[PDB]
Amino acid sequence: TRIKKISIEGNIAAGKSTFVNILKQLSEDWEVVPEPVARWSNVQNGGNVLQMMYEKPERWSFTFQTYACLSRIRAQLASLNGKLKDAEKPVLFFERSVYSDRYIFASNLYESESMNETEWTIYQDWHDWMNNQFGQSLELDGIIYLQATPETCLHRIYLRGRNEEQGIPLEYLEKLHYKHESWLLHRTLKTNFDYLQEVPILTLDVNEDFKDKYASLVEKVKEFLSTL
Amino acid sequence: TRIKKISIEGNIAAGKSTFVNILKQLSEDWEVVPEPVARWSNVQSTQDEFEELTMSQKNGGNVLQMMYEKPERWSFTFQTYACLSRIRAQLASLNGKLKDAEKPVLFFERSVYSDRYIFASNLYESESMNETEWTIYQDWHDWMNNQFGQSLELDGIIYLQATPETCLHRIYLRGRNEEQGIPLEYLEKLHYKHESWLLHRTLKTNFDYLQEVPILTLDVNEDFKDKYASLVEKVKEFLSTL
Ligand SMILES: Nc1ncnc2c1ncn2[C@@H]1O[C@H](COP(=O)(O)OP(=O)(O)O)[C@@H](O)[C@H]1O
Ligand SMILES: Nc1ncnc2c1ncn2[C@@H]1O[C@H](COP(=O)(O)OP(=O)(O)O)[C@@H](O)[C@H]1O
Ligand SMILES: Nc1nc(Cl)nc2c1ncn2[C@H]1C[C@H](O)[C@@H](CO)O1
Ligand SMILES: Nc1nc(Cl)nc2c1ncn2[C@H]1C[C@H](O)[C@@H](CO)O1
Repeated sequence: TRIKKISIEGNIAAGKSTFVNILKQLSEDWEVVPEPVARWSNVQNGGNVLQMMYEKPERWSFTFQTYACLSRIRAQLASLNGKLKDAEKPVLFFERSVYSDRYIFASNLYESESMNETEWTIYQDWHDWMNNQFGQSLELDGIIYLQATPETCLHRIYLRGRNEEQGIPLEYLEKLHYKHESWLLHRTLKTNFDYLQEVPILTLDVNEDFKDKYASLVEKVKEFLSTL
Repeated sequence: TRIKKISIEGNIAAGKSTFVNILKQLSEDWEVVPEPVARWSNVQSTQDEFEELTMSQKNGGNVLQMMYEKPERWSFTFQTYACLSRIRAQLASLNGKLKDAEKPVLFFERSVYSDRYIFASNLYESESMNETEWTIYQDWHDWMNNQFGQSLELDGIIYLQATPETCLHRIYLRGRNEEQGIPLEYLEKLHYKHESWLLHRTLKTNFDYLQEVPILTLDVNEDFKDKYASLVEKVKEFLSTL
C-alpha cells in the first residue's frame, strides 16, 4: 500500500495504452495495469461479449458491465500483490478504473435506455458491495485524464481497426465525452465516493500527433507525481 | 471461526425457513441467516446521505418475477444478484453476531454452493443461460469464494428432503404469486440436483472440501408436528460431532 495509484482515463482511443506503455519506461520502478480487454474478446474458443454488447446493447449491456468491472478489480488486484513489491518508490498506472466503469460507461448506457430501471439498480448494488470490500485497496492517489475531441477518437477507432468498433457513432463518443468533462474537467459530478473529490488530477492534451508535444507530456508527470 | 456454519438446503417449499426458524429458538448460541428473497421481489440499492431525508426508498423491480416469466433473458441477471445479496448477508452475520456465545452456530437458508450447482447450473442446462453467460458467472463465483478462502466454509449440511409433489403443494400454501406458475417438472429437475449433491454425492464441484463435509438428511415430507422431535434430536446429535 506504499504503491502510489494513478489511473489513466480519457475516452475510447484517446491514446491510453500508448501513452502509459510509453511512460512505463521512465522508471525501473513503475508498472502498468492495462484493461484486460484481451479477455473480453474471447471469454474463457469462448465468445465475444464486447462484440455482443455493441450489436444488441439492450440485451447484453448489464452482462458486460459486471463482467468488465470484475476483470478490472481482479488484475488491479493481482498487480498490487507482486512485481513492484519491495522497490525504491513504486507506482501503478491503471488503464481506467472501477470508477470510470460505473459513473462513465455504465451510467451512460442507463441514459441510453439500454440498461433498465432494475439492471441499473442491481449493478450499483453489485458495484458498491464489491468496492466496500476489495476497492478498499485500489484507492486512487491521482487521476491523469487524457483529453481528445470526439472526432479524433472516431478516427483513431479506425487507426486501431478493432472489428467490434467500426460501428461506434460520433453521437456515442460525445456522450462519453460529456461524462469525462463533468467528472474530471469541471468536477461537476460528485459521486457517492467521499474520498474522490480532493484527489489530484493532471490533464494532458492528446489531439495532436506524437510529433512535437508528446515527449514533453512525460515531464508534466515526472514532476507532477512526487509533488506528493 | 469458533462459530460453526450449517447450511439448510432443499427444494422450493420443502420448508427450510419454517423449520429452522423454529429450531433457532432452542438455543441462544444459534442464529439464522435468512435468504434475501424479499430483496429479489423488490430490487433496491442504497440511497444518498441527503436524498434519503426528503425522498423515500420506493418500490422497484421484482427480479424474481422476471427470472421466472422469461428465463432465457433474466437468469444471469438473477444469479448474479441472488448470489451477491446472499454472500453480503451471510458475511455480515459472520462479523456482527454471536460474539458473547460459548458454542455458536450460524445457519444458512441455502449456500452459495447451491446457487451455482442447482439453480444456475440447472438454468444453464435448460439453456436459459448461454455458454458465455455461464462462463462469466462461474468466473465471478469462483473468484469470490477464492477471495474469502475459508471464511464461509460450511461446517455441515442439513438436507431437508421433500417430494416434488409435496413441494408443489407447499408452494400453493405459502402463496408467493411469482411461484403460482411453477410446474412440477421444474421442482423435479431441481430435486434430482439436490439428490446428486446431497444424497448420492455424485456431483463434482470446484471446492474439494465439499465432498468431505458432513451431511445430515432429514425427511420433511410429513406434516410438521409428527417428526419435529426426531428432527430436533437428529440435529443436536449431528451438531455434537463437529
Ligand atoms: N497520440 C497519438 N497520435 C496519433 N495516434 C495515436 C496516438 N495515440 C494512439 N494512437 C493510435 O490510435 C489508436 C488508439 O490508441 P490506444 O493507446 O490503443 O487508445 P486507448 O488505449 O485510449 O483506447 C491506435 O491505433 C494507435 O496507433
Ligand atoms: N412440515 C411441514 N408441514 C406443513 N407445512 C410446512 C411444513 N414445513 C413448512 N411448511 C409450510 O409450507 C410452506 C413453505 O415453507 P417455507 O419454510 O417457506 O419453505 P422454504 O423456505 O424451504 O421454501 C409454508 O407455508 C410453510 O409454513
Ligand atoms: N466499463 C466499460 N464499459 C464499456 Cl461499454 N466499455 C468499456 C468499459 N471499460 C472498457 N471498455 C472498452 C470500450 C472500448 O471499446 C475499449 C477502449 O479501451 O474499452
Ligand atoms: N439461486 C437461486 N436461483 C433461482 Cl432461479 N431461484 C432462487 C435461487 N435462490 C432462491 N430462489 C428462489 C426460489 C423460490 O422462488 C424462492 C425461495 O427461495 O427463491
